[PDB]
Amino acid sequence: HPAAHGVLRLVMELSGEMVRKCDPHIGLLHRGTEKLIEYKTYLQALPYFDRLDYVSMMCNEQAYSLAVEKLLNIQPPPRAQWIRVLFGEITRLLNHIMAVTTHALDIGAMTPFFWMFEEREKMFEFYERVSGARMHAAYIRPGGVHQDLPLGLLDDIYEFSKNFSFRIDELEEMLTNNRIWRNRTVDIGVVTAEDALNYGFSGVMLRGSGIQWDL
Amino acid sequence: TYKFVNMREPSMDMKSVTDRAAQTLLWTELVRGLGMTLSYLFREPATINYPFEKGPLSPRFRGEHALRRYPSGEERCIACKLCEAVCPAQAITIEAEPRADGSRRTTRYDIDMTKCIYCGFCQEACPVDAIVEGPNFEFSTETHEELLYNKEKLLNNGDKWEAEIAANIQADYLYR
Amino acid sequence: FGREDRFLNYFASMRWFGGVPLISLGKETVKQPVYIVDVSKGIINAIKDPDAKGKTFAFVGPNRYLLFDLVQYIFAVAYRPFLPYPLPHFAYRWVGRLFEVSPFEPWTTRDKVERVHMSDMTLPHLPGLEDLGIQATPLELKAIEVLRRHRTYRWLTSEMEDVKPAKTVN
Amino acid sequence: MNIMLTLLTNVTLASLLVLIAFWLPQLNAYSEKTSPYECGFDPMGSARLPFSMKFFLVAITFLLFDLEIALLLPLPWASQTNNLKTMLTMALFLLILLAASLAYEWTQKGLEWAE
Amino acid sequence: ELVQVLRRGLQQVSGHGGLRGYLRVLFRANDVRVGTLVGEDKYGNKYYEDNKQFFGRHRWVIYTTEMNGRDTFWDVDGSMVPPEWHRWLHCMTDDP
Amino acid sequence: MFMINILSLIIPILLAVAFLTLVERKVLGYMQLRKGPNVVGPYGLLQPIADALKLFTKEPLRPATSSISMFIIAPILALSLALTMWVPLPMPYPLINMNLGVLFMLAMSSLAVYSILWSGWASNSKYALIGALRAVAQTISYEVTLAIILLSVLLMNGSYTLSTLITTQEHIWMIFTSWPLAMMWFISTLAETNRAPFDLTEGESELVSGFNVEYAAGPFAMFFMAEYANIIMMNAFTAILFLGASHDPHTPELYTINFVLKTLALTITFLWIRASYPRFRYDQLMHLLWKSFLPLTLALCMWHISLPIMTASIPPQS
Amino acid sequence: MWFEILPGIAVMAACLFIPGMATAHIHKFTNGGKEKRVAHFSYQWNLMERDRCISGVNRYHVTKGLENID
Amino acid sequence: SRGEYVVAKLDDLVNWARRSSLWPMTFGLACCAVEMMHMAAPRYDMDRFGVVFRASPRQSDVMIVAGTLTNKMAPALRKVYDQMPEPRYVVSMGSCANGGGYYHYSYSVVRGCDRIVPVDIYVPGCPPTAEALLYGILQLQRKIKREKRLRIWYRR
Ligand SMILES: COC1=C(OC)C(=O)C(C/C=C(\C)CC/C=C(/C)CC/C=C(\C)CC/C=C(\C)CC/C=C(\C)CC/C=C(\C)CC/C=C(\C)CC/C=C(\C)CC/C=C(\C)CCC=C(C)C)=C(C)C1=O
Ligand SMILES: CCCCCCCCCCCCCCCCCC(=O)OC[C@H](COP(=O)([O-])OCC[N+](C)(C)C)OC(=O)CCCCCCCCCCCCCCCCC
Ligand SMILES: CCCCCCCCCCCCCCCCC[C@@H](O)O[C@H](CO[C@H](O)CCCCCCCCCCCCCCC)COP(=O)(O)OCC[N+](C)(C)C
Ligand SMILES: CCCCCCCC/C=C/CCCCCCCC(=O)OC[C@H](COP(=O)(O)OCCN)OC(=O)CCCCCCC/C=C/CCCCCCCC
Ligand SMILES: CCCCCCCCCCCCCCCCCC(=O)OC[C@H](COP(=O)(O)OCCN)OC(=O)CCCCCCCCCCCCCCCCC
Ligand SMILES: CN(C)C(=N)NC(=N)N
Ligand code: SF4
Ligand code: SF4
Ligand code: SF4
Repeated sequence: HPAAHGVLRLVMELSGEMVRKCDPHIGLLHRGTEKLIEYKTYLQALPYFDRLDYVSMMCNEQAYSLAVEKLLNIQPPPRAQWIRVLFGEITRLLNHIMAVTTHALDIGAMTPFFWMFEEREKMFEFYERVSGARMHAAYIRPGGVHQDLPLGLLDDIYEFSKNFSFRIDELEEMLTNNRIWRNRTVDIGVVTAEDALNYGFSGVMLRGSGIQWDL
Repeated sequence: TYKFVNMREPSMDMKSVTDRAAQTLLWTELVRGLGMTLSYLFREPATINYPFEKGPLSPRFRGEHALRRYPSGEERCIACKLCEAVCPAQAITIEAEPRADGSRRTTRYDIDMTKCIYCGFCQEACPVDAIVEGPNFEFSTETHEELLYNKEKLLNNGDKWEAEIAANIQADYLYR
Repeated sequence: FGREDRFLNYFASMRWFGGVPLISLGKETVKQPVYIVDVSKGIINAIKDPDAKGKTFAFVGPNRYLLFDLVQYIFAVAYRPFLPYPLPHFAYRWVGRLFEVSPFEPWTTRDKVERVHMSDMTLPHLPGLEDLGIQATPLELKAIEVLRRHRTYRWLTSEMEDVKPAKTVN
Repeated sequence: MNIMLTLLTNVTLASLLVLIAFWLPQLNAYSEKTSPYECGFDPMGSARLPFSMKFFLVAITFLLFDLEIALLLPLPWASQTNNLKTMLTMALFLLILLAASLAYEWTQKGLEWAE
Repeated sequence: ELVQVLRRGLQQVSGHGGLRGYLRVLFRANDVRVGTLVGEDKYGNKYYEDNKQFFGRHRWVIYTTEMNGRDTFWDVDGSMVPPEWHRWLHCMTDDP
Repeated sequence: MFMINILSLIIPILLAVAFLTLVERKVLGYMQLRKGPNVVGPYGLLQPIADALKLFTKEPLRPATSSISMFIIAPILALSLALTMWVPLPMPYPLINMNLGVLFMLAMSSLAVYSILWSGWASNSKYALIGALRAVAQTISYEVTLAIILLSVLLMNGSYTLSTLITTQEHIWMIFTSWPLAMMWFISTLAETNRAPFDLTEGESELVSGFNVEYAAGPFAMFFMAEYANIIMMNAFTAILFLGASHDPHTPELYTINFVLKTLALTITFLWIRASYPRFRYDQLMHLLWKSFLPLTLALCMWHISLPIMTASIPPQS
Repeated sequence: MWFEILPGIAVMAACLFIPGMATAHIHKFTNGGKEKRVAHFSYQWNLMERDRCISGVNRYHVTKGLENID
Repeated sequence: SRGEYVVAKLDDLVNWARRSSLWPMTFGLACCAVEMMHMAAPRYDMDRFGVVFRASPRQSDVMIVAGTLTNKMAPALRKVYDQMPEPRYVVSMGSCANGGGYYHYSYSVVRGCDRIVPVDIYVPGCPPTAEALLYGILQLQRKIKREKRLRIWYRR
């Protein structure tokens, strides 16, 4: 299904078109990553985390590296830390572009998808320049980062960041004040703060519900 | 610190009320979206003319594998099995024995390119720069068996791509 | 007979041409069809048997049927209205000659008509599936695999046991 | 005559297109190919089961408003009469009664879909 | 001016060696651009560069009509380039 | 000669439909910063031909659970009515000159509704049934609003003859006269032709291709042809009804050129809207027409009944 | 560039020109080089039938005049 | 021969249509699907070549198996492949679809989609770049160009 992201089986009971219950059937992309990680070493298990949330790859790598370094009782050098934070924010930009554009595409709007995916292509070029892999970089590792930046990467990242707020503005021109988008999204999926905290939501769910929390 | 994404209230003066009513009756923001798409229509497309044009790559790119040689023609690999040990997916099968001249050389060196995850650990673990991940990425086949490379295939890839592989390694060997 | 066969599909595809033409109403034809999986298993076991090197086997089914009863059971399982009628042999031969002018795969031919009319021979001297180690599968157990495709929406979900087995001639 | 010929031509062309579509290509059908589509899994129920209609009242109101538009359609010819004042009063009366029907249903919540 | 654009189009038409060359480059490459000849390899492929175009489109190749023993007039692959021109085209270096 | 005229009306319409497919691809591509089809032919001109040949050489299948009779009839009815709607259009001379040429188009559109209903019900699948019911709701709303809007606009005209529409629009444009009704009519034609933001019967995001989910090969191509013919026909009707072109009886080619240009402009506006907006929900579409357009439509109908009387500008009956 | 869309729109316009021009040419051809008579009412139809009768050739578009009355 | 010439021209015409109009099914499983989106993106626009995504399997010619095929998912993949009408083609993209990939020795992963469906093209990589997938699509088109169904039938 185009809206089911490929590997979700949503068994739904409908009275007419009203949804009476949702029974998400997951596991269609269960691979046994944890068992395989048990069978690999610590360096061999890094690409597994690279492939878990394949839209925030360096973020997954950073989480795994932080855990392993905490267990090892070591500290990454300051330049490695700054590179980690920079690429974590670049990864956040990639992920949020993907999220917003795919959400708008399931709604019915596709031009923002194409524009922001051109931007995603440029950020993929940054990933490939540092790591040699366009997405699954395996660049952030326990102890720092694998290799140092090439001698033009910072200038090109500056150019990209310089010309990106205009892309976000063009994205907002099509969605923010559009009455069709407001009708489709306003008062849909309202979740209270107590419900979010009990159900275990984190990040944008909590912040949208109004809880002031950020790791 | 924090900021409120949506907590503004509209003014109730007559001019603002009339402006909102005009926006409701006359589809102002809808026309605005139309204008944005028209602007993008008149902009320049961002499409390359593949296959006559190629996207940029870097000396660090990890593509098809290759086994290199010394400038004298001798194979660099010494059957040390570090790449086989470090391979995350266990895609490398190596078997070795003393050669006729007594060298430590491989008799079997297989890489299952359907099992490889193209992570580049093997070229990091190699102490003699024998196995590398070349710049080639257009090597799709029509049968599964053709993706099960062996030593002859990898040596042929190395001999075919040696110039570009050497150039990439020269460019990027100071960062390693 | 099987999912992709001619036999059951040939008899079940005569819905389109009105009734079912039968020579002598199919009362003079006796047939014992064999299952495709049984035939393939017998071929495999012939390779693995060292004592079948230079031999001749006869693969036949467990039950013999008249052509009329067989076609009637086919249409019963397919849940189609069965309207048989006698067609003289020369008329059927001319009809088969008409259908074999197709450049593509013909629906029927004169030789196909003759083979359908001909009764299956009995060869008790030659070995068979029981000798190669295979128990022959009766038609009543695997007919619904082939003929469920020919049913309509009204009768798709009908079960295997809803149709009484055809009358055998043993 | 001309309109009948045109309708025959259109229907014949469409039927010829269907016939070519169903006979020109190579056919290979089996049970799995012709099974119903439900995103790769077998449907639990049947597509012939009742499908609740949450806008059942709006449909009936649509029937009545279709009658109203049928009444209103002969207005262009009625505007050529000498009794312009009576024609105008009756046309406005019909339109006001239609508006009153809409207002009554809207305030009594007949346009809200069943929950 | 539209006249300038039309004149540039006419120059592009005359830049491929007449109308026939323009048609050949249009039908087998879907591009009618004109660029400086960087060089040509032993297999017949030609390589052109134009720095005025935006990055990615600044270098291109016109493939040969016959490589080794296969007729490649219409069937043109991305693997028909030797490794050195492959590196040059994919921009791992700025030196041809 | 009448058969020749019928062929001259049919075949160019199908050709324009195929090249409308190509044009929509390319326009959406350039608005999405792409190029669209430019490889199959010169500027991708052979792409519709390739698509048509592929579709009609591909295998069409009837689902096991489908009702074959209404499974086949629905595309036939759709394409037949799509081709039939063109016969009373004056460009500048209609093929069939009808005294009541507008009510004919209304009736044929209301009949063209049932093709998607019967195809969805015949397919015997849940997505097809959901698409069919979405069609039911959409037709309800747009049908009532379309009827009243057309009534008012033709009330400014005097009769139900499209040639009389040309005569009325000899001097100025009905868009200048009655632009609010023009806006609401454009939205109603979007809803009628099932174009974005109202493409709810074939909404790919919620349903997998909607009502024609089970249709493949030729029968699918016929639904596509019918939809695009309806798009072009509705845009041509809008151009005739609101953007009147000058007519010269001795050289009628000028009216044909102007009519074609205005029709192409409106079709491009349709494609532009599809590229620019999200998709409605069908309950929100029903509440849009009844709660917003219908009150204004009734008020404007009263206004356009009264205006000729109070200004002594009643059009001639003939 | 955006003018690569023009050939497709040009072909679509060329296709849309054919119906109207063809209808006009056929109307003039089958009516003696004049417009096809519009008979929306019984009076106009009776006029056409009278023209057919007085023409002497069973064609309403064959117009007769003073040379025919005298 | 005249008949041979006619059948050669006819099946060149038919193969051209199928090559130039490819409609992949909207079917992506894992991280390899993001590179399909980037192939659809403006940089490597697949719509140029006549390659257009269709959601329904009834209206698709190519199935691009892009991602890990699990035991819980294999029946759905086979079902949609069967529901695709003929002629139909399969492009397995990435290591997970090709062989096992990173998850070859797993209890819950099918070791290759070629165990389930007949695969025509294998595109290596984890994930293959958008250019690599585009090269695979072009190789599939060149494979279609060699099909001679009418030429086989005439000599049949
Ligand atoms: C699985 O996860 C996912 C991916 O993967 C991992 C992805 O990648 C993506 C990324 C994809 C997207 C963002 C978009 C993909 C989704 C879509 C729904 C596709 C979007 C595409 C568009 C909106 C535009 C593309 C165009 C489309 C879809 C239209 C399709 C085209 C057709 C159906 C054309 C077929 C019809 C035709 C050809 C018309 C019929 C032909 C004729 C009428 C011609 C006939 C002419 C004659 C008979 C006349 C002949 C006679 C003549 C000439 C003269 C003879 C005269 C005589 C006298 C003899 C997403 C979102 C995703 O979620
Ligand atoms: C019902 C409609 C009647 C009016 C038709 C008006 C014209 C229709 C124009 C559109 C044609 C669409 C198909 C285009 C061609 C491609 C398909 C094709 O070749 O199909 C042919 C079909 C093909 O058969 P097929 O079923 O194998 O089709 C598969 C075709 N390929 C391989 C191309 C996919 O031919 C036949 O069915 C008959 C072949 C010869 C056998 C004759 C049997 C006898 C009955 C007919 C002959 C007359 C008997 C007279 C005496 C009767 C009394 C004894
Ligand atoms: C839609 C209404 C129905 C129409 C019915 C058919 C009407 C005629 C259809 C028009 C035929 C167009 C043929 C187009 C020729 C192909 C163009 C050319 O480029 O193809 C070359 C040659 O093509 C093939 O060799 C043969 C193609 C068809 C040749 C003629 C076939 C017979 C046509 C005449 C018969 C039509 C009427 C008979 C049927 C009714 C090979 O190039 P290709 O590799 O691909 O391109 C790759 C892209 N690159 C170059 C950028 C990499
Ligand atoms: C003929 C060519 C016309 C071309 C027009 C093209 C316009 C641009 C096309 C892009 C738009 C297409 C996609 C948009 C579809 C949806 C648009 C839409 O939503 O419009 C409805 C819009 C939104 O409503 P809501 O925000 O939901 O508020 C409801 C509160 N309960 O509401 C409307 O009804 C607007 C419709 C236009 C009304 C007309 C303006 C009325 C002004 C009257 C003044 C004239 C009075 C005449 C008397 C004169 C006295 C001297
Ligand atoms: C100037 C005078 C006129 C000159 C031109 C005359 C001919 C014009 C075209 C007429 C229509 C096609 C006529 C028949 C062509 C041959 C088809 C044929 O017999 O194909 C048989 C063969 C089936 O395969 P087979 O070898 O039997 O294997 C059995 C399966 N295991 O192979 C197949 O079935 C292959 C699958 C495709 C078959 C159908 C397509 C054939 C070509 C059609 C081209 C035109 C399409 C028009 C579509 C409608 C309009 C848009
Ligand atoms: C497969 N993935 C990750 C998707 N996001 N897919 C999608 N169709 N949107
Ligand atoms: S790139 Fe990684 S997965 Fe591939 S052979 Fe080398 S070590 Fe193994
Ligand atoms: S790491 Fe290098 S030298 Fe050691 S076995 Fe592998 S390729 Fe040979
Ligand atoms: S081959 Fe690699 S990128 Fe593709 S689905 Fe598997 S893990 Fe993801």
